[PDB]
Amino acid sequence: ELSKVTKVKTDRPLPENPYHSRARPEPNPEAEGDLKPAKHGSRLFFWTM
Amino acid sequence: MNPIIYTTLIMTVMSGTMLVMISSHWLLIWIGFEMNLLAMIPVLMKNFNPRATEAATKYFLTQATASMMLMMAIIINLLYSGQWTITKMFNPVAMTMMTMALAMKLGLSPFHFWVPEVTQGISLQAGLLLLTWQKLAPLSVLCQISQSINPNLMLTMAMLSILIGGWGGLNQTQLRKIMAYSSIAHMGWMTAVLPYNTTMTILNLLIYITMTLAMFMLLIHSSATTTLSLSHTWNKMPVITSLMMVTLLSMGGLPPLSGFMPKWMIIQEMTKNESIIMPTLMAMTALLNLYFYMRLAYSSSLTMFPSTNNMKMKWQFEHTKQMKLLPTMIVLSTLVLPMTPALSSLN
Amino acid sequence: GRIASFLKNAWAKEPVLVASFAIGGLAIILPSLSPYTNYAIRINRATPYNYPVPLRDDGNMPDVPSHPQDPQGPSLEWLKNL
Amino acid sequence: SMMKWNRERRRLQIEDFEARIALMPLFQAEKDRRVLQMLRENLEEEAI
Amino acid sequence: MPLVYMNIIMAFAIALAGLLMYRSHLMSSLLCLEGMMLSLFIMSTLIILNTHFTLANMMPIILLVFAACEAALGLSLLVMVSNTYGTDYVQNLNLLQC
Amino acid sequence: TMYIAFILSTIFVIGFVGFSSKPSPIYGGLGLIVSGGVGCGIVLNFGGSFLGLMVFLIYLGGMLVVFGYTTAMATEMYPEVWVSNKTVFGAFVSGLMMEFCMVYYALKEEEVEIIFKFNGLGDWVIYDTGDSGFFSEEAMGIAALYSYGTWLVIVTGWSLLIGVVVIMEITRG
Amino acid sequence: DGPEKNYEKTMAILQIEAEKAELRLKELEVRRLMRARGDGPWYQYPTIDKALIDHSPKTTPDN
Repeated sequence: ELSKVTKVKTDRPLPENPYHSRARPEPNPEAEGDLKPAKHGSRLFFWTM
Repeated sequence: MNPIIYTTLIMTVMSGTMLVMISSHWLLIWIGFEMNLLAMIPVLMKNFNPRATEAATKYFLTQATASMMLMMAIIINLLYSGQWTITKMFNPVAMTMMTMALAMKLGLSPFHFWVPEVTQGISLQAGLLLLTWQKLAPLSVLCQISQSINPNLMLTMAMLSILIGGWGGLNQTQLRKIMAYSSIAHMGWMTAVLPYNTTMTILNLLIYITMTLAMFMLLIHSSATTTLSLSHTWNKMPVITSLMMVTLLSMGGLPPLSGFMPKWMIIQEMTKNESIIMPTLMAMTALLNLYFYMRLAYSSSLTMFPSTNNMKMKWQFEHTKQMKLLPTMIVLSTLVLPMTPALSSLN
Repeated sequence: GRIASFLKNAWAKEPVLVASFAIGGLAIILPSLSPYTNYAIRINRATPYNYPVPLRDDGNMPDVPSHPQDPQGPSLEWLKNL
Repeated sequence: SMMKWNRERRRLQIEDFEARIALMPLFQAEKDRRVLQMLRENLEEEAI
Repeated sequence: MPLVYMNIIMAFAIALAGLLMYRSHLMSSLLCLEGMMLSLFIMSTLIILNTHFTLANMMPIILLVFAACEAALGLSLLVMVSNTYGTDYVQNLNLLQC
Repeated sequence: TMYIAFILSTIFVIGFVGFSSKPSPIYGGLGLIVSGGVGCGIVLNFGGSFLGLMVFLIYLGGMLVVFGYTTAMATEMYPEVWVSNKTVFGAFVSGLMMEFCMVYYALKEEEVEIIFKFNGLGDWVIYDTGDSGFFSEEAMGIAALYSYGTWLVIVTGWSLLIGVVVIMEITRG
Repeated sequence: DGPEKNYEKTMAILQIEAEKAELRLKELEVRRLMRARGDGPWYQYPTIDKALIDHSPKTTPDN
């Protein structure tokens, strides 16, 4: 019975940033539009395709 | 050794390598390396010989030292970072120690000494396994940590590997020792581009694996371990020695054979990184590898050494064993240069 | 039939091994076929090793017990009966 | 017999843990106050 | 780092130096190799305990097991070599060259 | 007794020098038993009771006892101490001197730096103020191996079994 | 065949090859920028996943 998790109705405001964390960095640009064939294929030296 | 036991040991070696290539925890990678060593020693000593025992002891000693240094580096990285993931190492000293250990596992010079001795001691099958499959796990670990790899140290080790491999191969007469020194040189080539582009290392590794598989299988088919014993092959099976000539030329890298692909792409990537002196020296030193390959080709098929009278009896009988992969491996290791744009698949 | 004779022969010649296989075999089959295994799990979870960190009442948690000892919340009566 | 005895032992262990839990907030309060007091004393003597 | 960590790392270095600088008996080299494993055990244990890496307290045990396995391997190789030659001298391992 | 851990670590280094001097196997084995016992003491001082007894029961109890077993059956050596022929004596003394130089540069100079940075403060500082309650952090985490580390258990067990197989295959002649 | 055929073919071949060269240089520059900044899809070395972190109430209040 003393081991049961209990509810507490406190008046103290819930800490907005308890860890005092710094601003997280902006994510890298995610994906893009559709895939299209390579402009000239494998442009590896003499290969044309 | 019972065949079931041998299959279990081979699968254990493979599983160790797979664990090294599958794990995300440093401890598990070290565990995989330890499993590889444990299941590799009996395979090396499948045919009980004093030379085989000496080779096994030397191999165990070297790999054990490497594993000790690797675990020490892992522990130091844990101490300075509290991380177990196989990512950017956060301590330079640990990075250096780990590089030394992994190079010792690969056989890069100046940790090359054990490779020729162990290769000569063990059988051709064990030599094949040691020089092809055992090269996968340390290369995988190096590829994963390539970002943290000190370019100077790795480049020095790779260049020394190429030089020493060529020089050692020039003086050898035993086929296994020639193969081992050539392996050292090829590993130098593989690790040279590791700081720059890992996919090129993967490409060189695959081509090297195919070439070494073909060469070792041809040696096993001809059952020859010395230059003269291979020279006798022309009388019995000329096809095998001619295909050996082709594979040797590919190992030298002479175009338009497959061996040109890895060197070409490696030079491309190194030049893209504004390094011109290093690749030039690399190719100029690979000329020595070409020299000993050409000497072997001379003795094997380009010229005909004297044979023995007993060869007549061997002429009558035909090889019973059939290595299924050998034809495909020969083709893939000789004629694949028109297929470089397939490099993208590796990415 | 043939297996039955083998077991009799094995116990006649190597009784120690036969007992070892039987005890080991039961120690594997019996656990799955036992109802108290579920209880054993519950007892381990029941044991309050760490403090039951209270949660802030938001007004929409009827089940969660906001009191020392009232009907809301888990009960250990099952263990008391055991 | 060992089954019954061990179950009773588990019940007693749960009871003891409940006593610990009941006394824990007081100990936590004392611990935090003591730690902060020592930190403040160290701060003052460090200044000096 | 605390001086204890320095001492343990120095112990690992000393054992490595002894292992790399053989004298006569291969048994002595194996002793140095196992010592290094002990030093790594102590280092990892202290690190895990101090960091309270509860889930990683099993790492030293796994290290210990694998360490003793690779040792069982070393000893087995040593007795094979000794039975062939008569002693465990490192100089006996000379058939393979280069 | 505030620097007991440092004293133990120094004795650990001394024993490592003793067996790393590659003396007669029998004397070396002792150089390792002593160092192993010290290391167990250090681990106990940090609170790793189970791990401390682990090395005592397995490493010192079994691993080093089988090592001694081999040295005893294959005995082809002339007994000599660490302070015997100069090859071992000089190495032992030089190792001790290097350790002592490190110690002096560590205590007299607080921020000693050879390859890593070291602080001369007593190791007691690094200890963390915390309570585990009715817990044995070491024991609980290690027991979690059977619950959390199922994969580790599988791999380690397979390695052990294949190790038995390998040992037999190697020592079948 | 007529000379104009070869003329047009040469024009087409020149355009294709020049565009290839432009793309190759462009690729080299893009690769250098991505590998020096890590702001593109390439050279995104892995980092620890935040999903592994457990935010459940611990034993000690000050985490």
